[PDB]
Amino acid sequence: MHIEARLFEILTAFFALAAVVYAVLTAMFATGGVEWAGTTALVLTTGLTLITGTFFRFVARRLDTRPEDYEDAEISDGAGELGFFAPHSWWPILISLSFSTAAVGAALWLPWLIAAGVAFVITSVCGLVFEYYWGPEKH
Amino acid sequence: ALLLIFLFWPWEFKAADGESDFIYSLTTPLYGLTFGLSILSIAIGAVLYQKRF
Amino acid sequence: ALFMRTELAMPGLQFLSNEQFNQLFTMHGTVMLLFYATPIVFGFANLVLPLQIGAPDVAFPRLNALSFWLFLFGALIAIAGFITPGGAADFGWTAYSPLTDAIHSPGAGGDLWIM
Amino acid sequence: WSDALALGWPTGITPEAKLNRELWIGSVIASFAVGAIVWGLIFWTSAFHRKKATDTELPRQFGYNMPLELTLTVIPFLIISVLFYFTVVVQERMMHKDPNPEVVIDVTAFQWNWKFGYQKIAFADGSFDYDGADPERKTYLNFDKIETLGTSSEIPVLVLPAGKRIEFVLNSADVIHGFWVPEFLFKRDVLPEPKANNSDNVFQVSEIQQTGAFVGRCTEMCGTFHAMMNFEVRVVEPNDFKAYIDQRNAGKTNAEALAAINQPPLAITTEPFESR
Amino acid sequence: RIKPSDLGRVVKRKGQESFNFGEFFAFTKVCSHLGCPSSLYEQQSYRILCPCHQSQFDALHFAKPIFGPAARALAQLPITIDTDGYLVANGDFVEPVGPAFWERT
Amino acid sequence: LFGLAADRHLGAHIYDPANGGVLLWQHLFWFFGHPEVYIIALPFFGIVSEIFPVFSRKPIFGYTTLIYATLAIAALSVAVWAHHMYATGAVLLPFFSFMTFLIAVPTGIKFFNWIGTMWKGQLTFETPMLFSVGFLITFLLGGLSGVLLASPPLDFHVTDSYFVIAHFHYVLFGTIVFATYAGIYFWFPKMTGRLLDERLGKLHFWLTFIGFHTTFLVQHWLGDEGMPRRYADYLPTDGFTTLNVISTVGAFILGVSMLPFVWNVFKSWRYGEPVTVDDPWGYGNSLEWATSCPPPRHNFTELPRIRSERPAFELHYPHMVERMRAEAHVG
Amino acid sequence: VLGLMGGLLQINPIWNLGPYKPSQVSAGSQPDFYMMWTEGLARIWPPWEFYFWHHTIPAPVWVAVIMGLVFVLLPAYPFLEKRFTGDYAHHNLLQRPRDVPVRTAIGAMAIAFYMVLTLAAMNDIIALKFHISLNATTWIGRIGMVILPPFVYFITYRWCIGLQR
Amino acid sequence: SSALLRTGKQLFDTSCVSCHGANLQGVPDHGPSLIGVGEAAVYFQVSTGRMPAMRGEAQAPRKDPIFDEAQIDAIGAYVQANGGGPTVVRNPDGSIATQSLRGNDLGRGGDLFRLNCASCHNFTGKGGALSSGKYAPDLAPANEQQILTAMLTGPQNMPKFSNRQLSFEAKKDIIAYVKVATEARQPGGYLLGGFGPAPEGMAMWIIGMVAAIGLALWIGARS
Ligand code: HEA
Ligand code: HEA
Ligand SMILES: CC(C)=CCC/C(C)=C/CC/C(C)=C\CC/C(C)=C/CC/C(C)=C/CC/C(C)=C/CC/C(C)=C/CC/C(C)=C/CC/C(C)=C/CC1=C(C)C(=O)c2ccccc2C1=O
Ligand code: HEC
Ligand code: HEC
Ligand code: FES
Ligand SMILES: [Cu+2]
Ligand SMILES: [Cu+2]
Repeated sequence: MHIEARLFEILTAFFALAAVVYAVLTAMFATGGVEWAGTTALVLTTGLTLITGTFFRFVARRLDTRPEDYEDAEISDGAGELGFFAPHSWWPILISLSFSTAAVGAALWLPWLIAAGVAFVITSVCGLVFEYYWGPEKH
Repeated sequence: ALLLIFLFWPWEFKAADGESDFIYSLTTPLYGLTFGLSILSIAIGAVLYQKRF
Repeated sequence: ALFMRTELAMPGLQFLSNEQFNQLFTMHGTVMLLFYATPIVFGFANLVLPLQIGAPDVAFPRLNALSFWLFLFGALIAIAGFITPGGAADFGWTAYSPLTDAIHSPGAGGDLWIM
Repeated sequence: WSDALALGWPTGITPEAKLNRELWIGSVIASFAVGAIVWGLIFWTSAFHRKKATDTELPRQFGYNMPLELTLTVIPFLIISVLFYFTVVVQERMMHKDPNPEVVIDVTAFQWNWKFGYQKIAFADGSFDYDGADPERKTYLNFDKIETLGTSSEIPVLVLPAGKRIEFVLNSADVIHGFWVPEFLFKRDVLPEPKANNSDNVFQVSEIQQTGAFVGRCTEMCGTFHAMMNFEVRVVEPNDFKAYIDQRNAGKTNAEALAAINQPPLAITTEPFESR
Repeated sequence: RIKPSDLGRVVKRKGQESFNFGEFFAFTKVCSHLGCPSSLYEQQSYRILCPCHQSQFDALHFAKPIFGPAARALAQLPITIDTDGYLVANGDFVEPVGPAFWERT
Repeated sequence: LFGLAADRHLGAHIYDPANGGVLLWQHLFWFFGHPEVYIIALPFFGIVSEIFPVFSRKPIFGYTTLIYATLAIAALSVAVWAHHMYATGAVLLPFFSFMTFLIAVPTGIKFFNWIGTMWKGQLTFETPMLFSVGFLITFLLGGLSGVLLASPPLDFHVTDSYFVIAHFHYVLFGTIVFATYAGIYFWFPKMTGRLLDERLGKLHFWLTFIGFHTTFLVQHWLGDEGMPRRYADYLPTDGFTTLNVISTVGAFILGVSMLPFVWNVFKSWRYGEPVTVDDPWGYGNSLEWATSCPPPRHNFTELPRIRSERPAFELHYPHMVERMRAEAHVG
Repeated sequence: VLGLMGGLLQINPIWNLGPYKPSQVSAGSQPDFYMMWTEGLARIWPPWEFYFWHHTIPAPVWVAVIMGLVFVLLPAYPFLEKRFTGDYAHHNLLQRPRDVPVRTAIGAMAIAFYMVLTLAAMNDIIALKFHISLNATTWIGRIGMVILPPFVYFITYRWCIGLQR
Repeated sequence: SSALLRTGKQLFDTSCVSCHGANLQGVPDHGPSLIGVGEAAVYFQVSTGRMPAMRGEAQAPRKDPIFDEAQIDAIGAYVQANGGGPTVVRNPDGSIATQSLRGNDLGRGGDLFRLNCASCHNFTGKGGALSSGKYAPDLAPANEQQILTAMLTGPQNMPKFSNRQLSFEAKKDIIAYVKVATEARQPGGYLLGGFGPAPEGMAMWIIGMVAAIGLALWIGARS
């Protein structure tokens, strides 16, 4: 993919420019020196876009043309078998209930509720991860 | 371990605020922890034997 | 918002209080900005993005339902401060710096708000 | 004619207020012109091109007009550059802070009322010099000798001369409050510890032309009784101010010190709140 | 002991107008629903709370119940002082104390 | 928020005014909070830009220009966060003032592209087009008031007053409410197979428009003269007691304006003229109007050949590609 | 399991309490969880008494008859169901709960009623730990006792038919 | 330097006059008079943090204190100079006292606690719920002088125990019982919060029954 990488490179360039400009303009002309709270956010949003753009760049350099990236193409090119898309599942609502229990146990300071919520989150996430890998029962 | 704990552990009531015992407060938890865990291990071994042999 | 307006007409405190008015504008701002707009964005997205790009489904189909249920239960948690005898959160929508401390604003509605 | 184009801005009682009002009027007229142009465009294209008339094949499939887009992306840059320059000029002017003031007030805002200080009086006339600082502070707050303190039953009235440099030093005891006098066309936040937070809590007023009484509000979120922190500002003549000060130096309340110079003792723009 | 400030919000049930000695009232402590001690006394709402099932009686209105399955008022005891300055009882309850039964309260 | 909860439940000395705790919270919160308003603003720009060509019978004016304007707004939205903290006297004013003045431009090019797409077409005003035009008007007024608000010496007076409330209510309402109603009236058939009523839609639109413009217009004047936000009471000796009455009348009109919409949705979901075709709004685009009106599970039974950004239009009108490619650059 | 949880968790610490005396009381006065429904029913039942000639019928009589009615309706259910459905045949194969929607809905309604009665017994603990008014919890129980069972019935019926589909 | 309550009436004027008045007169909207009260009331109300209070409702909760560095003494002396309320106990150094008020007798202290105090709080000093909002807090984090001044001044909706109906030995013994009951072990395992059978039933249903049903699912087949 060539255009996504270019988008992220544009964003990273602008963010780095803005971060450096803000840092050096608040080093002077400011009440107490460098501002130290917007500077950090700016360098690390630069780092975010940089990470994403670099990953996309490597994947693009390690890839041959794709029917999506390619113009000139027809629908007989993508004829094949896509991945695995999960049909019906009921684990998400249980995960959300467990996380909400832990959150309300953290709002009102109740340690037992926090412990129960964490245990339920571990259980529900385990159920979600193993859903399509449990084998038949051994009897 | 249950037998040894029951025989040789300080069990008498010692509570006060001068000599914080903390050894007496662990006397019943140890009884339970040894007894229940021993019999649970026996049960699990039996279930495994039935399931695999 | 209608409660707020009907109090703001006719100078004098006719039927509300100061605490109740503060809670009203706080919860109005919070609900209208975070429990109606940000999720309606993803509502329209889930409706018509895969159709527009010509795809059969979204990338991760169970993360979708997880997101919806998280939204719903977080909203219900934050709103359920009105059944507390002290009321909901009473600072602004923006929760300025020392007013949301433990000394000022000591109720149990701010905790539910945050979580 | 200008009371309408000001959209209800009160006329100033300070030179910088009048500069601010001039800038406001100019910018309002500019934005109104832009809005009128664009609304005319919309009403036109919806009133005449609406004619999906008796006959139709399909109108035309045109989508790119490069020179027009370049023109309409280059003009707004200039239109904003002009006003950016003007606003920089005016906001630089309104925050001058000349070194030597003539009256220095210490404004303290605590939970739902005010307290004013009278830190120093030094006329450029050589007519009146006074110092009210106090080591009563046995630590960022300022304590003084002549302190008009407001309570829930009396609106604190601040008295100032007319035609002198005034300086306000803003400090808060608990939380953030707001210091707004709608006639100064200016406001500033009253922070708890303004120096540890890198905010300058000092602003000056060049002169106050008109005399009278003016109301002030809080413009922050203080808590329950935020809407009940009003105060008043009485601007009197320099000699009347000197009489007020020297009669206050002899132990006397604000009400009697105000009555002794033939002025109403209580605030005339604001009344205490029954619904508190 | 009722604060002298209020002493004007008392209602004084029809048969017991003189059962109090100044600011002392001396109600019973056995809840009139099932007999738990109604000992939770809130000093500035003047409410007595039974902790077993949460009834509420109004100490300023002859201990009239104002919440819950409780339906009958608490019994009041007449008090006075003797020739030496000690608190004594000035008689007996006008009615049975405690839960109700088939015969009467 | 985790820092705040730690400070509330453990006494964590994170936001004390003794440290830089008062401005730290404001910096963090507003660095979050301005991207939030742009997050809830952009997709509705998309919605209206997607509704306009269907009812104008024209292509979208300046495709790549709109894409670049979107990217520019996105990039600029994170470096203006401190124009909400003018009155604290603790920020570098020229930087943020200039950069908000800068972010004012791409929205202008977007607006001009919309007006150009409506220019010299064949307009028909069904409910989505009507709501989109309302969006245009309201957002223009709100953005004008905002760019007026962006200068520091004026924000020195109108900040924390009802002028700000009127401003962000104009932008918020005009964007979310109007574009959302447009999207609902537009994509109701594609998700249901029925058609919403149109007389009820027009009644709904006019009620909403009148009530809104009568509840929020006088608040500019109401806040220019001193009346700050977040007051529960005021005195009769003060002015502004008639403007509050006008505003509350408008608020009640806005409140009553919601009955036609919910009645229309409640009736038209079960009854209501069915749709037995693709593309009930003829001259559609975007590949969603090329599948059955209630789409099947997995959304597609066949795809068309894709050559431009209007594939459904070229599918339903094959005698038009020569004219779409020939005269696509006159302007 | 019983040995483990009898060694590691504490139950009924009678020494923290005192000997029984008719003059003193505490705040948590609940019974074990199998009588909590009886206590909750006594808490949320309104004060309806009858006074006629020389006599008195107090409120807990209501608790008595409701308790007895429950204990009489439990053992007599199979005969009620066979009278109502009219099916008298021998059966040795069980039913899945999704194939009998009406009985499943009845059972879910009864379980919801029992849960409401049990939660109405820990009013003090709930109102103290979770910051809610006490009168609020009393009225919540008093109204839930009427509106929760039918809601649960409706949802359970629709859910069973959804599973069948 | 006891002739110095100029501090005192320096903090009151900037933190209290909006709700009690400039002369400690009880603004008829929010606050009480504060004239008959003494140093003990101010100490208990400020040291626990319930003072200077925001909006104010059914119960002002406990918060973090604002004042120390001997300014609780300043406000206390300033308020005592305008009335004759009770005063805080002091040790031979002038500071506020402690472990000498531990009623060497815990039997009498516990009987007095169960008769007078346990009705609202608990058997062992946990919380208890009152009517319409208000509750009775937990007795764990309060120190000795706070317990004494609490039962001496009678804070909001809590009865007032004078020194004539509850002598000083009685108070010391109650303090000792409270401080011992909040700091003793549980010699039977993990106590489930201090309350009765509700946490016990919950722990049964959510530990023992899930263990039993999980082992039943593991052992027996499903069909
Ligand atoms: C959903 C949206 C939303 C949007 C889109 C905006 C858009 C803008 N906002 Fe607004 N704003 C808010 C929501 C929004 N805002 C909220 C919620 C608050 C405060 C909330 C809080 O404090 O509690 C707020 C507050 C706020 C403030 C500070 C108020 C304060 O003092 O407290 C400022 C100015 O600094 C501001 C500025 C702008 C600017 C410059 C734009 C610009 O994006 C708009 C530019 C738009 C135009 C329409 C221009 C039209 C273009 C043409 C026609 C070309 C015209 C050219 C010239 C005139 C040059 N906003
Ligand atoms: C996306 C957002 C959004 C929307 C839609 C609105 C909608 C409205 N807002 Fe709000 N508003 C904000 C965001 C929004 N607001 C924000 C951010 C603030 C300031 C935040 C703060 O200060 O902290 C604010 C503050 C604010 C104030 C001032 C508060 C203060 O004093 O400072 C006012 C009133 O003057 C107001 C009014 C309205 C009105 C009249 C509407 C009308 O649009 C709404 C009309 C709506 C209806 C009436 C619903 C119809 C209801 C019925 C039919 C009742 C039926 C009931 C049942 C079935 C349950 N808003
Ligand atoms: C199913 C049956 C009840 C139908 C009977 C048919 C009916 C028509 C006969 C008439 C009955 C009358 C008319 C109404 C009945 C209502 C009530 C008054 C009956 C009294 C006794 C009654 C018969 C007992 C039945 C109650 C019922 C069967 C309980 C079973 C619950 C289910 C099946 C457990 C499954 C697994 C379980 C959920 C593991 C998770 C743990 C959860 C949290 C359990 C919930 C929970 C429970 C259940 C507590 O009891 C409890 C007590 C104290 C503190 C906390 C809890 C608690 O959290
Ligand atoms: C109006 C907000 C408010 C502020 C600010 C405030 N108080 Fe209070 N105060 C109250 C209220 C309301 C009560 C009634 C007690 C209650 O109901 O909890 C009270 C009660 C008291 C009491 C106990 C009265 C009694 O009869 O026992 C004292 C002592 C006291 N305040 C002192 C102070 C001190 C010291 C300060 C810190 C300078 C302060 N107040 C600030 C509202 C306030
Ligand atoms: C139900 C009536 C009631 C009685 C009886 C009662 N309390 Fe209180 N107690 C309360 C209430 C209500 C408060 C909260 C007062 C406040 O927050 O201002 C309280 C507060 C306290 C506090 C402060 C707790 C803290 O953490 O700050 C202590 C200590 C205390 N009481 C001790 C006692 C003692 C000892 C007794 C027995 C002599 C007793 N109480 C009897 C209701 C009561
Ligand atoms: S025993 Fe007092 S309420 Fe039932
Ligand atoms: Cu204020
Ligand atoms: Cu601001």
